[PDB]
Amino acid sequence: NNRDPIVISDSP
Amino acid sequence: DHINLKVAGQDGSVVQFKIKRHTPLSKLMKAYCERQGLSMRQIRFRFDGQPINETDTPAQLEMEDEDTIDVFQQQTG
Repeated sequence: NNRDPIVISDSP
Repeated sequence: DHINLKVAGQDGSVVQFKIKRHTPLSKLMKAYCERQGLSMRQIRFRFDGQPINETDTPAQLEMEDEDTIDVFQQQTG
């Protein structure tokens, strides 16, 4: 199995 | 803080989406879809049972930390 962490930032 | 949403496809893929509780899940879907290289209309996302909306958010669906998201393929025809 493969684990990847993705971070998304959204400006209000 | 950031929330960790585990997205799984149809294989042993365990991607951890570390986004904010107010970040639209639509972007989450697009992010994964873009990484795979497919159109957002070629696949379908589901949360436990109900499908995710294009305006849904982690805080809207009452998603907790370390939750799971299902990804399915759209029928050919």
